[PDB]
Amino acid sequence: SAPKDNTWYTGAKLGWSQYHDTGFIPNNGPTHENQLGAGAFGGYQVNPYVGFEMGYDWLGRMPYKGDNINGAYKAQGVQLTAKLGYPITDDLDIYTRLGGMVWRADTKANVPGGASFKDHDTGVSPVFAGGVEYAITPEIATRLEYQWTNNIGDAHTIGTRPDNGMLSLGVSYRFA
Amino acid sequence: RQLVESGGGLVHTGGSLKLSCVPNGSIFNFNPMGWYRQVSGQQRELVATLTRDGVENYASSVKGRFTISRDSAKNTLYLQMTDVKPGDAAVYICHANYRIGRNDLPVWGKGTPVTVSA
Repeated sequence: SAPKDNTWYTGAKLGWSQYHDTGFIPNNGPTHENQLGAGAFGGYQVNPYVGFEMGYDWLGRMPYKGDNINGAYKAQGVQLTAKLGYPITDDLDIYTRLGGMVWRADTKANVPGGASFKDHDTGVSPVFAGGVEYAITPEIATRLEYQWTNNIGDAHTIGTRPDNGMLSLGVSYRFA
Repeated sequence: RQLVESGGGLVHTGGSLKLSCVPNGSIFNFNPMGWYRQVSGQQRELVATLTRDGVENYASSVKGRFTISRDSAKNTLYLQMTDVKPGDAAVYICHANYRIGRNDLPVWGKGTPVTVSA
């Protein structure tokens, strides 16, 4: 049920993205912390237990609403992880993903009727995920996972270093 | 409508005044806060500033005559002017800087007029 030994796969994911430790600006309005996240990924399966995968993630744009100051933060990146899986049944796997993300985060803020700025930064963060994967056909599988990414930013540059959690459904095709 | 100033008008030479400015949201959202002064079409002169940690700085033209302060329970920044010279008449303007990592984001008020008699 894990992809056959020495096989390639490609897939995509959609998810509920939520940022945490979101300190940035002292805005007096709401912040919309739940956002659509998305990504593409591809990988290679070594054996039923071990695979490696790379992907791009869009982590979503968080608005900071307010009438004193308002702004936004967004992040995205490229990740590389090892996937370690246990065949809990002969058709369902449970897995963890371990590795890192090269990320770009962008911020903006403005004062209503006044000044504004845009900034961005780049850096590297650890990625951990856990999930289950079900093989629908020998070619198609679906994933449900939670992906945690730490310190997406720098408080000395863009002014925030939030964490991201993302629950996602993914689908992949296997080139067996 | 972010920084709102009050309390200018006429003062006599050698007299005294208190200006006040209340910000949208909280003092301590900013570092520093300050006062500037402008005569019609001349540059904004920095008058005084006050850091989040409460350190105070002054222009040499007002040092020892004016004093900068706040009251957190009032949410108010004050300029106390004493020993007013005729060279201190201006529109006095409240300033407030948001410090967002490496980025500085300034806020300015319309200002309040101060006029001086001999």
